[PDB]
Amino acid sequence: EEQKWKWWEEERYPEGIKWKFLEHKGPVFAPPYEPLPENVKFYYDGKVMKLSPKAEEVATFFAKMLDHEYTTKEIFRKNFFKDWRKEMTNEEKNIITNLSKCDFTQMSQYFKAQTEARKQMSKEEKLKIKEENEKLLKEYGFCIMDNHKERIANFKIEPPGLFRGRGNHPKMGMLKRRIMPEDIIINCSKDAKVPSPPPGHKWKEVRHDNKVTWLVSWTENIQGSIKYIMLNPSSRIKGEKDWQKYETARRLKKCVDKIRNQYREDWKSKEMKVRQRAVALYFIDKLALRAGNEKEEGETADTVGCCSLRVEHINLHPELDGQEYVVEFDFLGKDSIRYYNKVPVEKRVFKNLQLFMENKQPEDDLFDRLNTGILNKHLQDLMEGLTAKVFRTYNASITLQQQLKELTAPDENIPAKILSYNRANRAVAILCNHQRAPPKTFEKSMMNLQTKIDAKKEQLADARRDLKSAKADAKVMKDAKTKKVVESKKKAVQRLEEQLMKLEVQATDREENKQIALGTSKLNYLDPRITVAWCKKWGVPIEKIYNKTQREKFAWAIDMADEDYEF
DNA sequence: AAAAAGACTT
DNA sequence: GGAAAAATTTTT
DNA sequence: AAAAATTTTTCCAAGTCTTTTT
Ligand SMILES: O=C(O)CCCn1c2c(c3ccccc3c1=O)C(=O)c1ccccc1-2
Repeated sequence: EEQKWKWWEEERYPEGIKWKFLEHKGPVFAPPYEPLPENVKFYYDGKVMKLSPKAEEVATFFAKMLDHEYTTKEIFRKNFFKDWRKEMTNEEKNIITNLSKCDFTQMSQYFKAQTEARKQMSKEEKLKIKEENEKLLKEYGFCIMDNHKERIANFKIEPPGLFRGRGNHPKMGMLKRRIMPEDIIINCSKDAKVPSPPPGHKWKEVRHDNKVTWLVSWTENIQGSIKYIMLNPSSRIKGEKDWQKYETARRLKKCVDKIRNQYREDWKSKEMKVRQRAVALYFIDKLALRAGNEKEEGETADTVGCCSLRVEHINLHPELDGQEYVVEFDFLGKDSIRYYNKVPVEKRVFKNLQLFMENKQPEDDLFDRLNTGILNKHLQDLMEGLTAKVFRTYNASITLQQQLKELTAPDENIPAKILSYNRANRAVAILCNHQRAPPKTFEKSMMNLQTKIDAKKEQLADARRDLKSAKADAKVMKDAKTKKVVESKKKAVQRLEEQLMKLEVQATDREENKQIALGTSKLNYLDPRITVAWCKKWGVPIEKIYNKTQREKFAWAIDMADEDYEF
């Protein structure tokens, strides 16, 4: 039965407390390892051998990745092998001395032949598995938190595999290791039925911590960090925190000018420490850069943010581009994605970066005397709850709002307005540096979308031919009588006019999303109310922008704030 | 403090 | 999330 | 149909800021 809870109209919980009641059926473990059949052989130095279950499982993972470029890299093969030997018996360790003499060319083909027979199942054996995954979602994918049933995001644990990560990770190849129930920590209420552990096992511990959001927790062997199973974005716990993110971003708008004037005068300060902080805060505001946390050497790939930049990442140019005082940025950020931008800065910012790069080696930190802790404690003394991450949400949302007013033409149709919406949502991705939407299939599919626009251009032309025939026959065979034909064929041209201005609009839309990714900005940086306030203003239906799960996530926006909403 | 953990976003 | 995969749905 | 374009699942990490230990 259709209910629909409006958690936004309820009262908030006092400091710390996230809930009072919590019950779940625990996580879902990856199905146990099924050993390779008799005809699938593994060869070492040409000779045949059958590996034990723990060592064969680690071999399968490598065999499945074998098509890739990374399996030829030295760090990958060093790491993989250290973790492979660990999972071997004493007999195998003595025979298998190197990865190079190991032949996986028969295991890499079985998993490619097992994929063919997986995508070519019968209608009864495919609908049997579709009902097996559906009963899991029904029994494990939901939980009860405070009088209401909310959906879980990651209810299943990730199966073991080989670590890869992004970029030139120093730990690529290491075994991700299987998570057993003895590594799992269950969080729930005292008065709630504690989930029964999978037969033959026991949990690590059951705790009742109402100060936290998570239902299940464990530790990953790669980094050593703690992984969690929290609720999907449609919930109160996640949605309330999402609303408070944009509310803190609204309170920044009201103090942004005072903050901009204070750091502009701070470039002229007597302390070198206060200069760096202001120049850092300038790049966080102008270029929308990440704070830049300090990460341990060898634990993750060499990536930087703002406070972590080095003298090798910036190149100063007094001339270049026709413009003066240009700072050429060239570095790798989060997820190892290249940030390259030649941007003109102000008089005092340039002569400051020259003082920061002075008599320093290329691997030294540009912003010494500065880390993320100093910058954030400074911002907290400027406004309550302010952090460098807010400047990203602010510069995103205020840009969406003003670009929605600048790019929307009132006299246009609804499909043409979505093109104007996507142009505004493009400007936010050309700020936060979000890139690439499948450019490999986008070469053939675009040229085959163009041949379907020309196929409807002929129908409009054949309609304009039939209306010109009616305008010429309304004269020789009189009006009123035989003029009703000029009426119905004038509405046929109109039905075909906006049908073409839909197809040609979806073409310009797809061609402009080449090296742009609308996703991360659409779901994490932009205030949904700005969009709902635009949809209710121009009569553009909400489903023609947000899909089911986005509408489900942003239900707090669709109900609250009308057309008169200003960020 | 200030590393290390932990708890969330992205 | 972004990309590859699988699941649908719409073209030929 | 049977292919092909779409849409929807599915695979898998890494930042930020806070809070505890040392
Ligand atoms: O599918 C799920 O139920 C897990 C969602 C978690 N989740 C994950 C990633 C992510 C990336 C960007 C925004 C949100 C998420 C997110 O919300 C990501 O890059 C990743 C790698 C490995 C495991 C999980 C994630």
